[PDB]
Amino acid sequence: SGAIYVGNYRVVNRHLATHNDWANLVWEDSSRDLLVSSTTAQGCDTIARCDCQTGVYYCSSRRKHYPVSFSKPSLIFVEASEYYPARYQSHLMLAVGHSEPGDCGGILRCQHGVVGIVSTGGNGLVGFADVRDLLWLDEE
Ligand SMILES: Cc1ccc(NC(=O)[C@@H]2CCCO2)nc1
Ligand SMILES: [Zn+2]
Repeated sequence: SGAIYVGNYRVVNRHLATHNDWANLVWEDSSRDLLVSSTTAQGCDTIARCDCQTGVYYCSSRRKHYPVSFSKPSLIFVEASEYYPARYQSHLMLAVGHSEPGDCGGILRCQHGVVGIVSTGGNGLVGFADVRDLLWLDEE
């Protein structure tokens, strides 16, 4: 589990979104495994605006933060999970690092702030749904 709290927005894995998230929907995209809902309070997260390929991610199944190199956001074929058949998971970044299904929601961060959240994890290893293209997260 995990979310990004930026301004009055909550960014979660679409497959972990709650009823309250869907009842307060701002934007969702199945292809990206992302959903954004509204919050009453303002959030303490700075989204990165950058093309970094190095950062650190939180891995709940290790209680550890790991430094990683990651690929730029792309349309990877992702192998079937419980929540998606496979499709081309878009805006996905892959690193070499451990992950399990429950690790979805761990922040990846660079020197500029939050890059994305764990979403996928194949043999390739850990995939992070990028949020850095979502400029609108910073305004209104
Ligand atoms: C971070 C992450 C996300 C998903 C997965 N696992 C899968 O997609 C499938 C489900 C059944 C066995 O593997 N592993 C890691
Ligand atoms: Zn950066």
